[PDB]
Amino acid sequence: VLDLGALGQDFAADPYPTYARLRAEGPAHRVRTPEGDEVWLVVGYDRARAVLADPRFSKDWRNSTTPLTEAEAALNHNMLESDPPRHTRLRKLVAREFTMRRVELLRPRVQEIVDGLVDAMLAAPDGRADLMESLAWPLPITVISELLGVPEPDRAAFRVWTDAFVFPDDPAQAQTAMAEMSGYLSRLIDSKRGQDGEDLLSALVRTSDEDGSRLTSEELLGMAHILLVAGHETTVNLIANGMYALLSHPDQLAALRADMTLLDGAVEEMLRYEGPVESATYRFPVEPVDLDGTVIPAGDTVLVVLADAHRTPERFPDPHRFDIRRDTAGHLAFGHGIHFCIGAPLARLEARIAVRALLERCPDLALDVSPGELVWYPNPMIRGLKALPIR
Ligand code: HEM
Ligand SMILES: CC[C@H]1OC(=O)[C@H](C)[C@@H](O[C@H]2O[C@@H](C)C[C@@H](N(C)C)[C@@H]2O)[C@@H](C)C[C@H](C)C(=O)/C=C/[C@H]1C
Repeated sequence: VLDLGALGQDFAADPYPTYARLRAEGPAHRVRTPEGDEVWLVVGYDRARAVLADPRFSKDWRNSTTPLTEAEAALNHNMLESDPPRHTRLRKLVAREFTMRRVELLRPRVQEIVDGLVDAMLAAPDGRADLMESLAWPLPITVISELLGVPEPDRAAFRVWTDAFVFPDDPAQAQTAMAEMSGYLSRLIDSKRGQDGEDLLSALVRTSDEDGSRLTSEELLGMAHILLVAGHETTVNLIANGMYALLSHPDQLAALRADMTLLDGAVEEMLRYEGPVESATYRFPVEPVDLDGTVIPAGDTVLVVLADAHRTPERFPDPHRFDIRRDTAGHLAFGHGIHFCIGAPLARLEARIAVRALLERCPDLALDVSPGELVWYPNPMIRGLKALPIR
């Protein structure tokens, strides 16, 4: 047992040793998260990678001996929290809207938002600004909002809720933020029906209305929620976490500026080295699972620590080395198996474009604060900074 909460900001800023110390003992460990959830952690690449796809580990709450709260039960009917055949049917509804080829068509607009964002930051008569506030946050929400059909003004709200799901001002703020969001979503869905809108939310509504067995109303709400939540802090932290590593490793920042053909690889290294998903979402085994002699009971919550698999020397030689030229093949930053991130092409698209943009423009690009003054979130599921001042 370990109370990651008790560990404090020290564990949050650098949780890797802890996960590593555990990986040296066994492949699974019962811990208590900063908020207070008692779960099992799966560490070590091979085991992490295997568990992720393993059919034995279900993502359907019906298989969790720890039941959903009321607020959460309004949102669990989504592809990420289901197993086939439901997962299969639900992902097929949006699969075509997220392929590399369809996403690429968004380049002009994505490239467009970044330029504007970067032009404003540079206007800073201080040569100093927060890259989190100026680019990392604005971009993700703007892109997804236009795609689905979430009004510009309602986007702040999501910043607040998403904040609460990761770190609530109390074990209640999370549950209340879910409720508020679940109510916003439903109302927005209502406002869309019969309006002949062309945005993706409008399409999904029509589909639900065409065949409720194809997409139930509780799945229509679940779908909307998952497409807007699953990629929010994740994409935002990929960008903040990616620029930071590069900024904290000038050797690599110089490498990319000098050779832009390293872009896609450097982003892959970012995902690897400091991806925003520290631990994958809840899995619940359908039956007892002996792992190296460690048996997790059926129905227990399990978090696969992607961060620890990404620092497993065996798989990634010299894992603590941020190297934008390293063979990343195999990283699990976007997951592994049937649940592989559907938004990966778009996320990559946004990160790749914003990264280059900054490297090109920003002449004397550098961290404008001591790493020690940086603050991270305790949550073992998401790796992200509260701020990232640059100059
Ligand atoms: C840097 C950003 C991102 C990262 C690193 C990331 C990471 C992940 C991870 C690790 C999974 C699987 C989790 C598990 O198996 O427990 C996943 C699933 C998912 N992601 Fe992403 N994601 C990112 C961006 C996005 C974006 C931009 C969207 C939407 C456009 C998105 C939508 C989803 C959805 C719908 C799922 C569930 C897929 C399924 O259950 O089959 N993601 N993502
Ligand atoms: C896909 C990887 C990221 O996970 C998420 O976006 C998860 C799914 C999301 O989790 C929960 O959000 C609640 C509002 C509903 C709940 N479910 C019980 C209905 C759903 O599982 C994040 C909000 C959770 C964490 C805090 C996060 O910010 C992102 C984590 C990534 C691993």
